[PDB]
Amino acid sequence: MFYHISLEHEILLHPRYFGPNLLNTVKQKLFTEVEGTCTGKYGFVIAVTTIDNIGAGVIQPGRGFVLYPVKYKAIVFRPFKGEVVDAVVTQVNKVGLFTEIGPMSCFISRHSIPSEMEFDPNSNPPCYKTMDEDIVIQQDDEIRLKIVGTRVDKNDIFAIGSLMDDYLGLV
Amino acid sequence: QANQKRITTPYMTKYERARVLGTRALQIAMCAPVMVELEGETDPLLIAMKELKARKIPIIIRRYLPDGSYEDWGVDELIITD
Amino acid sequence: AGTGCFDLLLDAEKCKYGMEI
Amino acid sequence: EEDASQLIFPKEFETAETLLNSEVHMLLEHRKQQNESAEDEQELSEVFMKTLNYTARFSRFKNRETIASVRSLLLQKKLHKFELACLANLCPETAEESKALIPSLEGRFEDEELQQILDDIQTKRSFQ
Repeated sequence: MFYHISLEHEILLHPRYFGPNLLNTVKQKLFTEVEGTCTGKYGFVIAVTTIDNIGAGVIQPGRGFVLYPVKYKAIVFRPFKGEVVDAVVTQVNKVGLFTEIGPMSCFISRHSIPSEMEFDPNSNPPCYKTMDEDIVIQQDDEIRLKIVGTRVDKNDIFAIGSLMDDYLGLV
Repeated sequence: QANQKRITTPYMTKYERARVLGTRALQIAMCAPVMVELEGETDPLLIAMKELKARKIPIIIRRYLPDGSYEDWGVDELIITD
Repeated sequence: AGTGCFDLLLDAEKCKYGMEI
Repeated sequence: EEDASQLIFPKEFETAETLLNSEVHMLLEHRKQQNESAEDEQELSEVFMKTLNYTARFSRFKNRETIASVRSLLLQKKLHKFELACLANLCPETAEESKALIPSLEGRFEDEELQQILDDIQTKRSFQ
């Protein structure tokens, strides 16, 4: 679930970057560092829309690095518990359902999956199908799911979905 | 505080001079661009000294008043004793 | 104390006059 | 500790203005126009590409003026910003679906009012 908020970040600049394009170097460092990272509080950082303010660069005593606090507006992807966001399943296997919500990778175990869906490897793509074959989920197919929880592992977030609720799944 | 109504010594203190010189020398030793034209100067301390004499060190001295306020003085805005 | 009672800031405008960058 | 049912969110996100997938697609198109020119810039991360294609295939509005019109008509009605964005991107066809999938809509507008609002947004929505 994407969001647009204001974040805070601190950049340490080497003295080699002093001179012309100093503020440009600060902006480039901010883009390189902040974009692509994910934090538990704010979720994945999609991109930065605008950089609000670069604070006064405080020269740290010793080690000569200048510290520039940066205020900026960035797009942040943040799944929440119980939220239904349309997703795309990337992989399907017996262990569970592997789905993707933009930058968010979601795993859906079969325990929460309704029993109408069964695993049939005999299909050309290894996927899940029902006996009536009305409901078929394969690669890159868009399906809806609700996030039951969120967990972060090694600065990377991983969520778990579920298909318990009605009017959810294939559209 | 703003540039106007600064109530502090217009003179750079010896402590400010020492710390500015050391910081600028460290910056020069870490490949910072030199604001002044150096004539065969390889010692970062001496280059920082000649920048101080040239009013070229790109450092703002933030003077904290005991009530929590501060005044930002550029090195060029201060008059050096030497 | 002295050399510790104040704080140093980098002036970005004044950096826009540097040589070997 | 939060859910869209009770409309409870941490106070750190109050003035945050939510958008639609079409809106973020448009802003990323602006960013693409910015970085396509002004060369000598490193390529963006794979996370950006993943988000861009995800919001491009899920885009609900392919016309900029249609995006402006849908923003205006969604703002002219009183709804929660996150709720408004979720309803717009989910784009249900009937009021019953909107109330069932989003529990925050119980009692906001009448069933006829909700149905006609959804019909208006669908008519303004560009089908493909």
